[PDB]
Amino acid sequence: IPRWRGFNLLEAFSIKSTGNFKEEDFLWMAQWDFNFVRIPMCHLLWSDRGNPFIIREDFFEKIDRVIFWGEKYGIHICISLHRAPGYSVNKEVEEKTNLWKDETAQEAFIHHWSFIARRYKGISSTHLSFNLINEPPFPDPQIMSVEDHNSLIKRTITEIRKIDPERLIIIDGLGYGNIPVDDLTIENTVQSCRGYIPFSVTHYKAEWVDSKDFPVPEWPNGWHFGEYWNREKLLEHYLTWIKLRQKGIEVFCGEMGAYNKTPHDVVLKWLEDLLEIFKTLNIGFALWNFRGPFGILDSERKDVEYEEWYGHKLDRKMLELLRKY
Repeated sequence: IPRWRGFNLLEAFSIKSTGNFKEEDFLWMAQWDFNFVRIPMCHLLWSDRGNPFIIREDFFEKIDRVIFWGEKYGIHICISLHRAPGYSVNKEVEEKTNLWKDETAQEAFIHHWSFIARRYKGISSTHLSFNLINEPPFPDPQIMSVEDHNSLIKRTITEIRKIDPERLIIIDGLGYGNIPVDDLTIENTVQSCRGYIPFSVTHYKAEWVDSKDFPVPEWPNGWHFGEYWNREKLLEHYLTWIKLRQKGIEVFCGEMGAYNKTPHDVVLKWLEDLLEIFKTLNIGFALWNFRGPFGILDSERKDVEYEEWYGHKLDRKMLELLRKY
């Protein structure tokens, strides 16, 4: 199958999301030759904080439409749990339980994946894959050991595959999607890495991370938690990732990009280096937004001369960069 190139769509991402995805997103990205979307979902949109086994199945009509649009536009759909019982990197709501340790949270997690597996059974893996959980933390036995992660992921896959043996599963790396998971030699899986290194470029002035002391963005030699990064250091990083292929595991970058307070020249210089490594290493990518601050449209950068695109504002230079690679 061809390398995945595309975007994340965020209409089911937050407790305040409506689940109303835009068919125009699919039409536009198809016309620009992209072939992939990831859909990070918040389980509280169809569940309950008190009872994690609740599923309001009508919500999934919204996701059905997305999967329908994928087939129609030639866009692979990867549906993801951005929040699940006991886990989210999103701080908008605090999980009272810890998925990585809590037996009940884990049963609820599998219960949700089982419902989804049953709903979409018989949609081929060419059209639809499952990304079980977004961005698990760094291992720390106090929260999540490597073995807590691996046992849960294996159990979950086992259940999904009892329902749908051929279902392709995407597994995020540890350390928020940055560390390859070495003991998950499971057939028909992809591990998902990240394209946010270095944070002084991609997350400069980001409100939801502790960014106050980040240095001014620069590339090369951008700063990431005390270390300086260049093209060479990126290359070595992703070269480590693709060793997973020696184990028969594919690799893909499920989120990438830079926020909208970094100067446009720094973003494009960094992005091109990254994209060039990806193309060279045959690593698929997904930009964190299509429309939005990390995206090519309506990104609200104060230093971009936007192009009019059907009433939206298009960053043509960033778009053309993506289409080149």
